[PDB]
Amino acid sequence: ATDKEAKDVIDKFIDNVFNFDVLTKERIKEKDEEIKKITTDDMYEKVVYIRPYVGVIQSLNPQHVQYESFSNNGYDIEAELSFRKVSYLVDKGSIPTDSLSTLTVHLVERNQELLIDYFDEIQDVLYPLSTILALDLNDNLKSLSNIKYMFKGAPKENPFGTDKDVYIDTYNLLYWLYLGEDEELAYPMNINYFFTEGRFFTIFGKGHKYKVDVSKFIVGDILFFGRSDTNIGIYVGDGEFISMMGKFPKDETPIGKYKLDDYWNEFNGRVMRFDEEVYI
Amino acid sequence: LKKYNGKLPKHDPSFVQPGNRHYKYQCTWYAYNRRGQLGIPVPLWGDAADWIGGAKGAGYGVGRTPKQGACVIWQRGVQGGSPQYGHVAFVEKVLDGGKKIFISEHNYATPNGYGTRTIDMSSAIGKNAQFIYDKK
Amino acid sequence: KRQSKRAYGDVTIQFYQPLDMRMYIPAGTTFTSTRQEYPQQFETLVDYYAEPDSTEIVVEVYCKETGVAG
Amino acid sequence: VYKYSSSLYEILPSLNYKYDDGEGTSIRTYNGKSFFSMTSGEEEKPQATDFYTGTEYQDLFTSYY
Amino acid sequence: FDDPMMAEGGKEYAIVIITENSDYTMWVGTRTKPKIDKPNEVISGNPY
Repeated sequence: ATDKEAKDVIDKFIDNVFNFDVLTKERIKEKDEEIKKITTDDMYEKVVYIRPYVGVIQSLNPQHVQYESFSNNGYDIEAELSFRKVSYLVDKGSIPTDSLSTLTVHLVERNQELLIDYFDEIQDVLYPLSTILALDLNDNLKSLSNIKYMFKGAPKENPFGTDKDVYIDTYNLLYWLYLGEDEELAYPMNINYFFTEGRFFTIFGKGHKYKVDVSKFIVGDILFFGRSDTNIGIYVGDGEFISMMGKFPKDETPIGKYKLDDYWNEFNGRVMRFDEEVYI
Repeated sequence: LKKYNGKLPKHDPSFVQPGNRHYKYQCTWYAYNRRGQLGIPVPLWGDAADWIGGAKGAGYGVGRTPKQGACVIWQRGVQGGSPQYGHVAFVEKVLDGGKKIFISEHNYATPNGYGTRTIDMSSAIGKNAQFIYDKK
Repeated sequence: KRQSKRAYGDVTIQFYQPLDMRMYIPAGTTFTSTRQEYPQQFETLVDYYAEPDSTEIVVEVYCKETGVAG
Repeated sequence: VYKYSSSLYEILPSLNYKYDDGEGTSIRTYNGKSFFSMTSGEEEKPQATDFYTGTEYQDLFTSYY
Repeated sequence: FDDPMMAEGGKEYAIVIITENSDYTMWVGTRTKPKIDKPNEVISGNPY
């Protein structure tokens, strides 16, 4: 067919949906009925289930009326139409609204009459402290495979500011993670810092080890390991922790998250927490 | 989830629940789906107002109390929600400790109801709304 | 008429380490508060056995004195 | 408890100390930050390692009051 | 295809998908059960 035989009446679908001029029950009344000749008309209700709420809403408008590709069985047709949006919507005109837009409509031909079959728009859009830093790290943990384990890796390059692989231990990792924000701490942050550099207050002391009081912990709590403070970790919920584990002589294993059940033996009970409001 | 100390896990443009029975583009659909980012699905009602009576039948709690993420329901035909089908939002953060809430996924006359707003619970919009409290 | 009603509740016992044997508390073991403002004592009524390798236990204590001081 | 209780911990008149334990860790100190150490457990391997520059004196937990 | 196969009328051929790997996952239709092996309400059935 000439794709016009759809796009001439997809223009009804435009004016009945992507344009609303000044927007009220009266505009809506015709912009419903003019669809009930051209939807798979049960689908006109499926269009009522997108409607403006007047007093909150005013005209949403189709400017940059772009459209693109088709594919056709012969007489039943799929088409993509990137009909962009402009929108000025009552006091949502003290700041307007905007959209990118993309619509793969589908259509069929029955007794020469048209119907419209995929209702579709994809509206497209261009418009705590310790815990938050821990959640960010959890979310980005799978993308940080460039960071590698070493015993006392103290590189001068920031791991997050470089695509190149780099060997960092847990203390330097913590330092780089906190350095990204307004706080600085003090390098290399060997075990001393937690005592003489004052940023922390202990939650649980060393020498006692209770498995029932683990649930009371919170995400971002620093978890120690080893009998002589050999390694440390960051706590995350669901009974897990984030650390690097591997053979001692510079293992190639990247950073990863392990269950606490197997490592619970070497936990040593020491737990600490950050505080930034009162320091200096 | 209160075990996350009030950090909310990921925001989500693209998730999909098996609780899917009605049009995948309703305000109420974005609501049952994003309530799955909290891992707590509900049996469907198309009308948001039906969720109140449905929550009593399905064995949930109901009232006006804010908690992080949990849905706010506007009943049909009040300041903040249309008369046809009712209206809903998901509550990312509770501000002040009651009087403001930050909301998301919200359709309220929003063509494609992605968006965000701050609601005064001091004024009619937040006083008209209702919270479910979910079961175990 | 109901006479004076005893005061009771629950307390948590905390061990230095997780336990190595099926150790036992007899009924009538005393509990006392070190605070000088509350010198009232408490005692248990039913036994308990702590399970081996456990780390805490909750037991009920009944107050000898009856009134507001419990 | 044997890991921590069993510790013949002694300090000379000089503030460099001598340490022994029921485990295989044993630490001895001399003038300045110089020390001698030995251990067998892989968990305790940092305490007596020589990777890169070696373990610092501050890494040893016996070096604190 | 590098040479376009003429399919004769009537004859059931088969599409035969050689692959090494499960990861890939296609789509198909059975009677009711809309959209892969999960939904059921009014959203599809068998195609072919």
